[PDB]
Amino acid sequence: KEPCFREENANFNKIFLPTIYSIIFLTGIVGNGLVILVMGYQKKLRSMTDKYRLHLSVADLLFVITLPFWAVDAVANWYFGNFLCKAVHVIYTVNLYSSVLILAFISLDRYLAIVHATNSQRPRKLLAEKVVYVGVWIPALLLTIPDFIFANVSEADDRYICDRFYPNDLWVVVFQFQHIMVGLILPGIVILSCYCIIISKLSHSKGHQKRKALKTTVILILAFFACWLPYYIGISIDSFILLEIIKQGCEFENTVHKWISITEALAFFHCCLNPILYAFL
Amino acid sequence: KEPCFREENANFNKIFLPTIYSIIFLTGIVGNGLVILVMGYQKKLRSMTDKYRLHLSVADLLFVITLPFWAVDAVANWYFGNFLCKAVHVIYTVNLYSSVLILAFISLDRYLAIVHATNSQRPRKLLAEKVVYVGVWIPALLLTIPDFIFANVSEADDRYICDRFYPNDLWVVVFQFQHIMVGLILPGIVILSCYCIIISKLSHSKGHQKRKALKTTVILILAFFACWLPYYIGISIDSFILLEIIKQGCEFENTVHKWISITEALAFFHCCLNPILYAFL
Amino acid sequence: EPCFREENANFNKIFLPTIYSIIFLTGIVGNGLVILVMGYQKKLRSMTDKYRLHLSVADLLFVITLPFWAVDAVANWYFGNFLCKAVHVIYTVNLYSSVLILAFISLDRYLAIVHATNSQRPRKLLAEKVVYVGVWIPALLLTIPDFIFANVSEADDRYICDRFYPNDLWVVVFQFQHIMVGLILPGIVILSCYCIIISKLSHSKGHQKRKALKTTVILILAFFACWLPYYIGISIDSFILLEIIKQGCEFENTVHKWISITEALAFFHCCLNPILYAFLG
Amino acid sequence: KEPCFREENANFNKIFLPTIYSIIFLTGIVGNGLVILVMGYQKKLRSMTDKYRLHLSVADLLFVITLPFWAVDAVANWYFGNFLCKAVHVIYTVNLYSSVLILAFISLDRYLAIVHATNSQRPRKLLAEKVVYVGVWIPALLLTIPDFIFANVSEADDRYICDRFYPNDLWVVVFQFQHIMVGLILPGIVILSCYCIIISKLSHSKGHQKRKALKTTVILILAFFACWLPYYIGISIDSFILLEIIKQGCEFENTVHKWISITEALAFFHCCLNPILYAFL
Amino acid sequence: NKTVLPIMSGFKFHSKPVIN
Repeated sequence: KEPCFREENANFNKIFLPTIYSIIFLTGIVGNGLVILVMGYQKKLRSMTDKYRLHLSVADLLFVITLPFWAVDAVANWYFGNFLCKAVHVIYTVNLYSSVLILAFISLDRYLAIVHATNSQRPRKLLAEKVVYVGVWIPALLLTIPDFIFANVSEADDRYICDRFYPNDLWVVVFQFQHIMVGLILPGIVILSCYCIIISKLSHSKGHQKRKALKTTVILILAFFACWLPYYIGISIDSFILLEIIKQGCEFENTVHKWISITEALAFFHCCLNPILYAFL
Repeated sequence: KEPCFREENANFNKIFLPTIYSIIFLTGIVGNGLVILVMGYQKKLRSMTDKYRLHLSVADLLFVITLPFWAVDAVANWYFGNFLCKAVHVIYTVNLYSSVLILAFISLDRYLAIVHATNSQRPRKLLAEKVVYVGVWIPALLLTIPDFIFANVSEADDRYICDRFYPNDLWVVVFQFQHIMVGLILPGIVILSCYCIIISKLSHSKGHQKRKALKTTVILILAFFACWLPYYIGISIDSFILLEIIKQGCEFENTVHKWISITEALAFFHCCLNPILYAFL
Repeated sequence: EPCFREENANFNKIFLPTIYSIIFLTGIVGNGLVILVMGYQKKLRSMTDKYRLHLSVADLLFVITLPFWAVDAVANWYFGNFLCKAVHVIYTVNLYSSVLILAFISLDRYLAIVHATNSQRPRKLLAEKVVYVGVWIPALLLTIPDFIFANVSEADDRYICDRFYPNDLWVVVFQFQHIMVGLILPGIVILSCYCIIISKLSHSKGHQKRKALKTTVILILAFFACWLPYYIGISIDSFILLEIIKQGCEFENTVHKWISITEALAFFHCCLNPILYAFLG
Repeated sequence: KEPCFREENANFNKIFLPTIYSIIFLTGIVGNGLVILVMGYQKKLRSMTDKYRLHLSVADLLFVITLPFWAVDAVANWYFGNFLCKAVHVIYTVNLYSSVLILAFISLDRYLAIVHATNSQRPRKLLAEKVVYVGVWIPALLLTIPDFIFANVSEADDRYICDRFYPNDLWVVVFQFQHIMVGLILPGIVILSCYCIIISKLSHSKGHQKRKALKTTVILILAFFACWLPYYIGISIDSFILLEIIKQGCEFENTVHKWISITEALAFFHCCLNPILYAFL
Repeated sequence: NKTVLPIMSGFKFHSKPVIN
């Protein structure tokens, strides 16, 4: 029973990670700068969906502006220290939770606007103005406390690798399962339930035009979930080969740990697609 | 002569099968639940084709319910016992025959609707109301008694793999040929003959708009057969590997057995196909 | 360096029958429907549809014995010398006839666009009489060295059916004639004719009524984009056989794999005329 | 620090460089000859963008003319001597800088047309007639002096390859850095900045119809930079794998040296891209 | 004299012997 079987090459990952990271960084910085410059300063926005899209673009801007540190971590290793590694990880965790709770808020606003078409114009205004801050941004900052006290840089063979470090594997599986839950299970079922009531109450309409604004929102939701799903499958399988269940593969561990990196780089495209939807209709 | 040079599935198969299965299961649950909840409870169906598509969505939802068992069997090995393996296999075989028999009924309905446009109004309601159950669901239930009696789990090195086990390879060959015939040859010939007839009789119209509803049906049938075609080619080559008809090697047999699993995962898209055709027009 | 070895990949013994069966199915339905719609019920109106009927006839002739290539990709040629000669001779006559039909399509478009006033007799003359003696008769007289030289080998392995030549120079001159008949001279004719078409159409920008050029442009561009990398591969193989590219036997194996895979992918021009007929593109 | 094993190109590159080069050469010479014959001989230009697009097509045609020398260098090794190698590298550098400088001038012209829409018509004619030549071409021929004096053919062991040769790696690093700046950074910041004032001043209008004349320009600029971005990433990583900042094996820069060649082939589609944007609108 | 399959010289499966 060999414990590790650690790989050494990582050939194509170190050349495909920074290209994808630079493409996401450039398109995200351009699109989020344009979106913020148009509906944060010129006040172009009209509907309550655009306020949450502005919040989503703020979170995507924050993640994209720190993404070149991930590109340098792909090519070289971390030469910046403990504080920059902590800042990168807290910004990534804040964006990763903030996008999915903002999307849950968008789906809840769409449910309230579709089925409560008479008595819900002031709760939608309150949702867009006051309660959304403690709805998404306060839990996003609250959920990265163990990231704040747990992300250090170790002393490997002149490496200085930046990653969150844990005293044992039980904390690794516990926080991986927590990330899986808060990222896919609860807000995913909230979005799915709200869209189920939307589709159930939308069939009674006699060909109304109000479903045309639902298409952009459902494209954004489907694109976000289809981007983030292979990463969630990879870390679910990683947390399952942990606790000595799928231990029979030692090359399988390297395969999962390469799959997680590759589809994490591909799942960072969710910052790219929000202004891509704004370029089209 | 010796076939015992057995090679297990690769780790990339063990990481790509569950992602495809989970994506297909999620979109199948969402789309088939929405289709059933709209046109089986709210009475939204207007055309006679939509009853058949409701039946197809029912069969696809029934398969998609048991699909996470296939995802678990892709990740780890089967731990659920005899009864759940039997139920999963009988539901898979029922859905696999029922979808293609339902699509053959759709093509027959299209031919009998457009070619016999003056007389066939009562036969269309009769075909989609009464004899459709003994047309598709009764043969799909009758083609499952060997699936009920032949599927169990083996006694491996604490693995317990759920698969259909046979006393000899001749039964495997004749069942693969029966599945090839029932899935591609006879309903393919029926669909092809009906479609050649309605295309040959559609040129006599004076540029009518009756072929506008034909496009969704022919796109659904063409995409279904394009999904299921390379799996049928792979299992036909694997059937001809036996009976000593083609003898090329054992690494070839491993390649075909890998191709079968990958193409079966890619060909499970037929549950996703009907709600994607419903979301578009 | 003992000699030059021969080896076919195990993935190319399953993927190539899949591609051959897919192309055979879509070719048989598309060309059967095109023949039964235009050449039987007299639906064709424009002057290029006679050429598309001839192209679909040659396409049907190639598609109906594409299953022999599908069997040969995975099995050995146990059909005979007659079937090997027949498959090769109609593959050659289809591959030259389709090229000559596309050249005649470009010539008819040049005669219709540039000589818009005084060309109604020679367009009809090109449509009925001289098309046979300029497309089929050169193609039938250009495939009698395919009739003589092609044979089935009596080697103890794989029983290969191929165009068998006495020395290696005959392969070179036949591949160069293949390139100069399939790509170079008809490409020069088509390019010159379409250059004159656009040069005389830019002088007539004041009226825009006709857009029958788009269908023929899309068909010709898709045909040449399909057939280009096979011509690149056989040109590289022909220059290998001159002992110019002395870069090893592994290069001559990669080239022979590329040629086979690209020929299978370049058989996809069978679904080019009826796909463009269905799409009206 | 002496790898010296950067050869043999794995032979899939030796089959994939010439196919890509021949495809891009054929469609580039067709599209650029068509664009030149339409808009330089018959005066079909109507807008101020079309003069710079004519200059871009001239530069792309000049590169595409000697692209078959790159194809021959892909298949075989260089046989044309020293002067043809110098001319090929000189006009490759001329096109490689002139296309980006043309795109920067197009973006500056769009900024002058959109933001200064009232008092900038004679500066637009000055930017389109007189100062454009010394803007784009004079830096393009002036930046080829190291290409003129540093591109030679090595008197080698029967290969005689054509590449620019340098006495030390510091000149290689500083010229790759100069390539990075002049090809991505300074025109990139100029284009992104001017498009930022374009987007900032566009939203003040009441939904004007001047926006659809900018869609073709942003598609051209975004597709050009998306083509050239992974090559710039690869040469930046290659400039860092020279000198001594990063060092992670002898196989990493063997992967980079394949990535650079493959992506340099795939990034020559910008000559193919410009007349494709003229085929559509 | 090293040898190969003798008259296998065609469009596909073509080889070439090495002379001494």
